[PDB]
Amino acid sequence: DANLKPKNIERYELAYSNPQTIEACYVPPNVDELYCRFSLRVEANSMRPY
Amino acid sequence: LCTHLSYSRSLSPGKAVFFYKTAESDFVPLRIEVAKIPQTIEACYVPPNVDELYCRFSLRVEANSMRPYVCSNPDVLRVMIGLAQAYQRLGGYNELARRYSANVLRGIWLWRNQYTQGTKIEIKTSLGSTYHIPDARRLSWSGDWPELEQKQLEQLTSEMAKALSQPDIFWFADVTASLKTGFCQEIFPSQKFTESRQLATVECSDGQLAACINPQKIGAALQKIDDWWANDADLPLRVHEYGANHEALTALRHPATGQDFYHLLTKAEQFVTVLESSELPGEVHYLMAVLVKGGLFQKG
Amino acid sequence: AACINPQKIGAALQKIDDWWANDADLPLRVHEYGANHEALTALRHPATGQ
Amino acid sequence: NRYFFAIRYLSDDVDCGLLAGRCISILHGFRQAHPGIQIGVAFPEWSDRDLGRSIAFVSTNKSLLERFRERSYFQVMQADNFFALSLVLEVPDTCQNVRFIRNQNLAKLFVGERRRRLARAKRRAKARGEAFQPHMPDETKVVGVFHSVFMQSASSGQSYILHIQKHRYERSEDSGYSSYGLASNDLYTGYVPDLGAIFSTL
RNA sequence: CCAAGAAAAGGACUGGAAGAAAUCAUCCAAGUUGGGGACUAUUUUCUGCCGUAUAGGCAG
Repeated sequence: DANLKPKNIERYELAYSNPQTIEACYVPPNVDELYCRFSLRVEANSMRPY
Repeated sequence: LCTHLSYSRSLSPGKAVFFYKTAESDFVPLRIEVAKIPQTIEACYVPPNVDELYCRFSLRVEANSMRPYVCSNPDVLRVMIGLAQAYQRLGGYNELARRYSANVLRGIWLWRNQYTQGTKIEIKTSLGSTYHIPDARRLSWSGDWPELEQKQLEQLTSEMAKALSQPDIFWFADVTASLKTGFCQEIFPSQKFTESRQLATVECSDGQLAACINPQKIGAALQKIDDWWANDADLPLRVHEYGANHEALTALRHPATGQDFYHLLTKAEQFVTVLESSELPGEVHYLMAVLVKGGLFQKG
Repeated sequence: AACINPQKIGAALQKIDDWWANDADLPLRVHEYGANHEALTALRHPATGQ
Repeated sequence: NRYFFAIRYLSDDVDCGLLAGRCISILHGFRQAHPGIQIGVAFPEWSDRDLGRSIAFVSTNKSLLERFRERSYFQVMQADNFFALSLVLEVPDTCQNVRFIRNQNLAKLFVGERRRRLARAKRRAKARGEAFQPHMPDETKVVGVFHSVFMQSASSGQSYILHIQKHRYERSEDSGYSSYGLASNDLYTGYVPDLGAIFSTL
């Protein structure tokens, strides 16, 4: 509590876990390489105010 | 202190998968059988005629504790930078590397599956080294290791000491162990957490399932190297800001003692001063270990 | 399938600005006020005239 | 043509699986003293979620059932206010029957059973002289609902579990009960009335 | 021992006829959610037999 009083919590009460639900992503076994792709367009559009 | 302060993790595994070899193909997964009885029962054991089981995982190590991921205070930042370097140049990374390295070679990341007729561990790295522990069943936390084994601990310690302390080195290790097994020995993979029980598996690229151990379950085993409290080494704790001990349901560095991370975090100005006069005390070893297992250190 | 968002790719490509304080350091994402997220601050605060 | 009596557990913290096992053990011991008898076990408080806090016994010979009721264990448990006992009375003629068959096939769901089965199969092949070449089944099975009762071995160093299922009755043949008063899937036919009725008596 | 005390509003009905809201009309410009993690615990399912047999039935 505001780095002042440490809270009343009994010793055993912090040995408990905190469960959570998460999403995650891993490369599956035996894949040799991963690919990533995207496209890019460029326009000469700074010459004049929209 | 300050409002925003974060570190990211400097050491991490991917997951572990169990498999065996045949004369026809090199990777055949160990599978799990389920009966719907929903409310199910299930089992997993090495099948007849397979003499040994393999377990494999990968590890990356990164020199990422030298600098705060985020810091909102220029004075907090100046100090944390000075401290990491004040420590690095006196050594001490060797000590941390020695402790981490010892755990990989010992094999405790196998948890409940250590009880074999003989376990062999082999390690390869991205710098071209190979290490070989012919039998992992005899190496203690405390004690002198037998010859030729003590030596590989030193060599591995050196590669990792660098991986932890100098940037732009891309260091990977590939750890495979072999379990020589019993007639139809039961295997203990990670369990599923639910709101009867279920076991965890992964999918193969061909659609088969396999038994596995979760990433953080491998990780929890590796980082268990905290024995700096109460001048009584016993066995080490998993590094935790409060010194939690799950087996006894207690906490060794309870805030009431002044021995936790947060009290210690505020004395950095004093530690740097000492390091300059330098011997490294338990208080700075603890702090460095926590910075390596980075997380949120905020709302000061 | 897993992806990376358009503007997340974009923020990386346009990370080009080391023209402040006559000391290049690392470049910032172009921003009218010179925002710096990592340090939670701003390098071209209106108070500077920059 | 049928008589019964019932026992209920008074304590709210009673463990049904542990305690039920003792009543069966007594029945067995009695069966050993007088081999030519037939007494069936029923669970009038059976549920899909639990086993229930009560047990009943059913038979055809009034005078014999009285002798069973007089067994010292039951008398002690009543005296200390653990058990509520009923008297022996006639079974109502307006009810339906159930089997209470036990299923040993469920043993095969556990690793210990598979290990034993294969060890014997390997050894058994030596007589044939062929190489040991076992062949495993597929990954999915479907089973019905069952409850467990905790059991001690007879004059040995072991303990194990009984797995009980409840089947509805269909009438044929002639009867017999197993040593535990339970029914078997085959060649052990018997039944008990499902006396979930008139349970307000305890 | 209440501005005291007592009180039957009842009967009967038939609001119907007609009808045309239409014409047009432009929402546009840029924009980074993000850093950490043990579901296994003081738990019950162990030992034999029939059988070509991880089929299918039985004794503890």
